[PDB]
Parts: sequence; structure tokens; C-alpha cells
Amino acid sequence: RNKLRRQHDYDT
Amino acid sequence: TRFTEEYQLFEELGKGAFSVVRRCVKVLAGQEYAAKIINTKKLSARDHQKLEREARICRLLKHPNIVRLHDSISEEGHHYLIFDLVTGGELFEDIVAREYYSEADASHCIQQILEAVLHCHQMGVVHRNLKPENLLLASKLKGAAVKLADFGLAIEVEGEQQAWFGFAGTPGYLSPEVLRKDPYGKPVDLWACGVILYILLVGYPPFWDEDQHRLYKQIKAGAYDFPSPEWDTVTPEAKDLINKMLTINPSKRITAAEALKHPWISHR
Ligand SMILES: CCCCCCCNC(=O)OC[C@@H]1O[C@H](OC)[C@H](O)[C@@H](O)[C@H]1O
Repeated sequence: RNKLRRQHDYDT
Repeated sequence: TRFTEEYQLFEELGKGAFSVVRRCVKVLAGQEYAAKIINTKKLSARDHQKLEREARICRLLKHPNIVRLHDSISEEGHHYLIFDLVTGGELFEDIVAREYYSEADASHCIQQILEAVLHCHQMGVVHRNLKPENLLLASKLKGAAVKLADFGLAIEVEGEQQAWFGFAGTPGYLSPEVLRKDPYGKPVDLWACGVILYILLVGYPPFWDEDQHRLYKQIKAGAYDFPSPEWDTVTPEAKDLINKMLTINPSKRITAAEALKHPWISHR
């Protein structure tokens, strides 16, 4: 079951 | 030396690759701001281009639902982007605490987000990194405005002309066309709006996997559903707008303008 989580931004 | 003369630094609000965000006070005016502080010592000329792009894009955008840039200040070793102080915290944290929004609250919320996106698109700006952490509430007082922030990954586009502009964004919110490494433009932002509206209504995302390669497969295939019990009482008009935003084919994906005319937003 999918949890809401903070995620890192990428530039490559 | 305008920043060192006029402003005092207080606590950290966020972090970046070469940067920090801190509350500051313009001392004589008695007014508080959020400063992005970039260390510019031996920055690459490309990274200088990116910094000037963020400042330029931020100066272009004048909208109630977008964080205002007040000043861009170049000192020796440090650059300062001085933005409005927003004290309501990330939309992310509000969604986790309330768990989910009512349809009327989610609609009012996504309506503001789409108006900000519409403005961006009309000014030839693509954000590329919409998500709940990048959307800030204007105050802690319930009913506070949502403000779009962090244009660090934003690009300038010429009308409806698309290209491979590079791989940038956040995994859960990435568009199929970015993951395929195909040309893209404004629609990447409407895909991310679809992901956010889904989170707004049930408080968990439509795409998640421990395995990032499996995550990207799920996204590229538009493999989302509306599980029980959380979707049991959600209207089909809400499912419909999400469907239209989470359309794989970016030409057939609903635009910001079209989304603001969707009955689920406009007929209340
Ligand atoms: C990142 C470059 C844009 C800075 C704009 C700051 C707007 N004013 C602003 O006062 O930002 C608020 C904080 O700033 C960060 O998010 C932007 C924190 O992650 C959040 O916790 C948020 O509460």
C-alpha cells in the first residue's frame, strides 16, 4: 500500500 | 554589498546543492523574507546560467498563487534570491496531518495550483518539479492560499515548441515522456497536477514502488487504479479529471486552461 513520502529532486 | 548592509540572517528553512534557504529581516524596514543563499565561489559558467535563469523566470511571474521574488543580489562569493516569507509550511505536511482533503477543499486547492500553472505556461515557463513539498500555504490559518515555489528546475520554452530539455524532476511526479527521454513541454506539469490531486483526495500517491525501475515502468504505462475503501465514496467527476491529467499521450492530456473549466472545479 503506497505511502506519501518526501522525495529528492534530480538534474540527471 | 546591498544584502550584507541591509539584512540580518536567522534560522535555516531548507537546503540545496550549493545553497541554503534562511529567514532574514531587512532591518530598517522591519520586514522578514526567505533568502536563497548560493555560494558562487568557483561556480561553473553553466551553473551561473542556471542561477540567472531562476532569477529571470522568478522576475517574470506575478500571480497570487506564486511566491514573489523581491530582489536578486550579487555579492563576492554569495548570491541572494530574496523571496516572500511563507509561514503555512509545505502542502505536503498539511495533507499528512489531515490525512486527506474533502472534495470541496481538494478542488479549491488544485484550482489555485492550476491557475499558477496556467500563468507559468502563458509566460512560457515549465516548472518540471511540481509536488506537495514545492507548494507552500500562505499562513497556518485554515483557508490560506497555496503558493507555487522552487523554480530552480524551471525552463523557458518558446510557445508550444518541445525538445529533450534533460532529465529533471521528482520520481513520483515524473511524466512518462521525461522517463522515456522523449521531447516534452508544458504537459509535464499537468501530469504532476494529476499525481497531486490523487494525493489530495486519498492522502497516498498513485505511483510508488521500493524498486525505482518498477516505479518508472508503472508511470510509463499509466498503471494507476482507485482501490477500496478510500475511493469508495469519491465522485466519478474527480476520477475523470485525474484520468485526463494522467493521460500518457501528452497531446491528449488536459491543459491547465481546460482543467480550470472541468465541472469538478468550475461548477462549485
Ligand atoms: C528553493 C528556492 C525557493 C525558495 C522560496 C522560499 C519561499 N518562502 C518561504 O518562506 O519558504 C518556506 C519554506 O521554504 C522551503 O521550501 C521552499 C522549505 O522546504 C519549507 O519548509 C518551507 O516552509
